[PDB]
Amino acid sequence: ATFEIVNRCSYTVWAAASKGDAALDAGGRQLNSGESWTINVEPGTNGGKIWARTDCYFDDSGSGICKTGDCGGLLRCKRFGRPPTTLAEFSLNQYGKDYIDISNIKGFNVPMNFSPTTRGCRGVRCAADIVGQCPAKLKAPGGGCNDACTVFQTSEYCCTTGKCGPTEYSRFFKRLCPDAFSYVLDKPTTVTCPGSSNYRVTFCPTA
Ligand code: NA
Repeated sequence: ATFEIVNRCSYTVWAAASKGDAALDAGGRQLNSGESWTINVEPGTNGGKIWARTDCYFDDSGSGICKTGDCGGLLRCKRFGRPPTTLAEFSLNQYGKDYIDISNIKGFNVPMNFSPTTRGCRGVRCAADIVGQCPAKLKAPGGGCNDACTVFQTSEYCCTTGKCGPTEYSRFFKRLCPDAFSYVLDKPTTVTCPGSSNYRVTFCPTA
């Protein structure tokens, strides 16, 4: 599948793409405002994620730090990033279908639209000012709005026992972005698309 990753934000982001134990395509790239990066993701990929990183510094070997979304200090991410990160999530060619969603389970840093560029299903978006409205206890100094599991490490927020309900903190993310997952057991906002669809991820879609 092809994913076009577009930075419509007025600031530079460092896109990242991983399936947790490996990079997708090159795994990461700087996107200045307006830039687009096209990657190719192997069919059948399960559990892929794309996210933005902010305020990064890399040396000539691709090593450094980012204030949000850092993936072990690498420009080309092999691993998932440190919260807070708005996440585009996807599993491709799963019994004939692709499954996409946006998640706030690991917090929010940059607004996002995740839409097919081929026929057959709708896109999803989380474009509210979550960072501006973020509850005080969830604000991340580097930027961004952490999820409650990251901040408080309780069984209820992290849904460790497989039972857990919505919380004051999950409801905040859900109020502002009802089409994104707000906690692990949220009612699914996954979209089913035809297998082998192509997609566009746009950071700051309403910019
Ligand atoms: Na998230």
